[PDB]
Amino acid sequence: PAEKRKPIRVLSLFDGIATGLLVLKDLGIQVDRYIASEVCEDSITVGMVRHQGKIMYVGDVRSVTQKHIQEWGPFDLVIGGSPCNDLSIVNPARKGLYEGTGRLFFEFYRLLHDARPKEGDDRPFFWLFENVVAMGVSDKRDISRFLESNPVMIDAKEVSAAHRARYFWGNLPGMNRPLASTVNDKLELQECLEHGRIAKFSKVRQHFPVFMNEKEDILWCTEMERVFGFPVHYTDVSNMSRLARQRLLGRSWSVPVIRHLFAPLKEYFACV
Amino acid sequence: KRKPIRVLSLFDGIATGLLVLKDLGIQVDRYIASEVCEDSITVGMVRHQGKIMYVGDVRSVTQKHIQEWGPFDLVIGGSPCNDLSIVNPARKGLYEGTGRLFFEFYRLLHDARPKEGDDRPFFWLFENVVAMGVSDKRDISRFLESNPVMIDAKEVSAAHRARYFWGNLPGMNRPLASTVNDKLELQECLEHGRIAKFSKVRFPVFMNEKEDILWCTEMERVFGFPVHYTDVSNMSRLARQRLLGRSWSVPVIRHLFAPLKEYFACV
Amino acid sequence: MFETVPVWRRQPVRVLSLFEDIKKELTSLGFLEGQLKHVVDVTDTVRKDVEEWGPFDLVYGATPPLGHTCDRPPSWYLFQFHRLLQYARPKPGSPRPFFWMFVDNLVLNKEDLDVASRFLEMEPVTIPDVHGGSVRVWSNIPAIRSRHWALVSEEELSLLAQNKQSSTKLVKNCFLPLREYFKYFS
Amino acid sequence: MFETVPVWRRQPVRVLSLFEDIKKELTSLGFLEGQLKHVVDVTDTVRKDVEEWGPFDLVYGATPPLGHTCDRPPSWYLFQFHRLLQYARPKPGSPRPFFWMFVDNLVLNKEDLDVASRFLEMEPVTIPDVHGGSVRVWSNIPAIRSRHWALVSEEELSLLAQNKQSSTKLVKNCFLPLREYFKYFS
Ligand SMILES: Nc1ncnc2c1ncn2[C@@H]1O[C@H](CSCC[C@H](N)C(=O)O)[C@@H](O)[C@H]1O
Ligand SMILES: Nc1ncnc2c1ncn2[C@@H]1O[C@H](CSCC[C@H](N)C(=O)O)[C@@H](O)[C@H]1O
Repeated sequence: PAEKRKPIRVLSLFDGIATGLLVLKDLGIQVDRYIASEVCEDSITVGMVRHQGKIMYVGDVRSVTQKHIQEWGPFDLVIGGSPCNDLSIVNPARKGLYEGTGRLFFEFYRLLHDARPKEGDDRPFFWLFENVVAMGVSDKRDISRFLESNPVMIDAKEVSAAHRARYFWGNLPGMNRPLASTVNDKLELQECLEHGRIAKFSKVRQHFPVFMNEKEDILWCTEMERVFGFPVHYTDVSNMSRLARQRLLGRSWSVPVIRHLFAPLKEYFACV
Repeated sequence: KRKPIRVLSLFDGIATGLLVLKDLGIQVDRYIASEVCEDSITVGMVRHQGKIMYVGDVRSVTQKHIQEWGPFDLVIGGSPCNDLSIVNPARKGLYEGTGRLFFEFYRLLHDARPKEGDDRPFFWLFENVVAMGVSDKRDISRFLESNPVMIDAKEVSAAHRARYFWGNLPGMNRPLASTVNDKLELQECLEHGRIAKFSKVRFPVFMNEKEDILWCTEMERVFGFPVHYTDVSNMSRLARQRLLGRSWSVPVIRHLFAPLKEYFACV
Repeated sequence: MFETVPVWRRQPVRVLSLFEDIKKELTSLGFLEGQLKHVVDVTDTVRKDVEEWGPFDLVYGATPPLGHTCDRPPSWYLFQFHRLLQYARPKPGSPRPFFWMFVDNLVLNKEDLDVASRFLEMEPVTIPDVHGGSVRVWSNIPAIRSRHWALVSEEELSLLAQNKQSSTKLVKNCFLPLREYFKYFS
Repeated sequence: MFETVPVWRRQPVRVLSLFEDIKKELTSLGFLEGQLKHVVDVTDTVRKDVEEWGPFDLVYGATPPLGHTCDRPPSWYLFQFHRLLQYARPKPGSPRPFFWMFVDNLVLNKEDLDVASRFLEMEPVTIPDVHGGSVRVWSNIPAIRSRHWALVSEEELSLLAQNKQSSTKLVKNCFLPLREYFKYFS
């Protein structure tokens, strides 16, 4: 007899550039399976190449069914970050939580429900869902009422050279505990630029963010990867445009924060 | 005890010269490069963190500059090939257009090579497209006072780059050799999840049910450069492509420089 | 597939109606004689609420009548419905028969329809009403799909609704198969 | 600065002329009496050739006269001139006086001129010829720059050549300063 710690089986919805898996591997947690629902070919490719296939790419969220869930084996971790667009107080055209991409949220909800252990099964089950802090009070509420919980605002400002305040709903252990800097964690925007360039601000959020050898310029992509905490040249795949690439990193997860968030998983699953 | 190498790179491009110089573990006292393209210029700057003293347009460099730029041990260069390429019909030959640029290399070579009497070791190298007019190949040979040494990177890399090489570097003729690490197969250059059609590049890759064009990441890898070596400006793909496009095959260049370890400071 | 129940062991049915009550039309079938709990705005209704409201055998909810009687994007009803519907389910060891039904009064786009269907796990079953001078349904109540009329067109149906903006009996007989599971009164 | 040499120590001058010879005009000054080697096409002329052709004290070369007498892009003369010019240079321990001169018969563009000057390390010295009814030079022959006429314009000079396509005495006097370094005859 012996109840050994086993590898983690995860389900990432709106996976993006697989920050989830990236960080999971970072913490040294063995991953049995990483099933991602992504529809953007660009991000899909990134994940495909950076994690050498390991990611089983399902398709559009709303093409995943309860039948698929239990068939896709039981899941230990469910993470996701539905598109912020129609929830952003800044985007006037926003169609709120019920229309546009706003709806996509319930897709996460629906699937969360189809995966969480049914009453009786005490199996360990963790889940996490992110979204922009700057959203309508009603939406924040409804989301809270759907996921049956309140979020946890947390800004990557405290652990990275950028200002990313995002809401976090979930049952991961110690989500409220204060964050911590690491010996390795570029917090100064200067500590992100490449050689020969000087930073104006201490943290990005106020136009072109850096000056260079007598010229005023925009942030480079290597640097932006470095600003969210991605390895350098991490998004150097495909022949996508600077604009594309940007859009990638642009709307991703601050690696430092998911490390912070995931960190306490190390004690519940097999380790590499 | 031998000393550090002092180099003068003309039409430096993306610092392939210095890259390989470092690869062979050769101490570099100074690396002065003449480059006009901003994209390439930045690449060198970032990649070698400033070490490269960037002069400007080659023909803005003068005899006064040369001996003032300290004496040089190595002079390397590869003047634009466009106006020499038999393929380009609009080509204006060796005497017009960019063709002319060659003489600039000649002029400077002359201004740097040790004067009769000085026995100091001096090495120089100059490259260019094999596919050029017989008269130009001649003239060039007659100006640099020597004959080229054709050598194709096909023998040491997943690509077909037949180029002429004029120079005094030791053992430029000896056959090349593959290394434990030297992607010769176009497939061994592609990124995970993509399949290669040919064995060597001259819609190259086969990707998950899709016919598509080589990736800059794999292309660097095709050319013998380190992955991500050209991921620097917010430089477009075409630009980034263009950079590599016109460079030297690192393997082919490690080869030629290799013997140079035996004369300077072994970093 | 719900295993039928003998007559001497069928108790009164507990119904939870959302967005509209059937307290009347459900009595008309002899299902009532309260056993039915009605709720309008579920906004703040939490899980414990739906539980302390006593167990339920039938969960009903339907979109507002064509006219915009209330302000709240269509989907809302569906999503919210699915929410409480889940809070209302039984335990794993299925005690007795449990049924639910969501009805749409031609108010959901063809977009909102794919959501609704994909969310309730089944295509709806449209039942019309003709007269010459004068609704979609989702549910697991037996033989509700063999009563589908693959006749009425969408184009026409769209015309029906568009004309109602510029100016019961249906489902009442869907509850009959429930007579075979719960107590009939008088 | 070439140090002037006393008369009884001035042997006949050895002249290397390229693209055109001055065997005649150079004699008219009493520099000749051969000591001058002429070559037209230097395409295949190697270094050894320029050496075994006996030492030279004067290297002369000039563009072909206005008309395209020969086919070969202008620059060619300059580049090729610079080539042999170097093969003819003396040794480090400068034995005697060494002079060279490259003349352009208004055939080099303003681009080809930047090259020419930048290649021969000095601006040219334009010397005209007026008559009413009817050349640029590079060289190190003393006081050749104090004889410059910063008058004649470029636009005019351009018109001079453009009109010659649709249809000696100059430099002859530049050799005089050489009389102070080499033997004079009759
Ligand atoms: N219907 C749909 N199904 C699955 N993914 C979708 C979708 N519509 C949009 N998306 C995906 O929504 C993602 C939102 S961005 C979320 C990024 C993520 N947290 C990260 O760290 O990378 C995008 O990557 C987009 O491709
Ligand atoms: N007038 C000029 N002065 C300096 N560089 C010039 C020039 N005209 C063209 N070039 C430069 O010529 C380079 C020739 S490509 C040579 C490639 C280089 N040896 C490598 O290994 O990458 C180009 O990058 C171009 O910018």
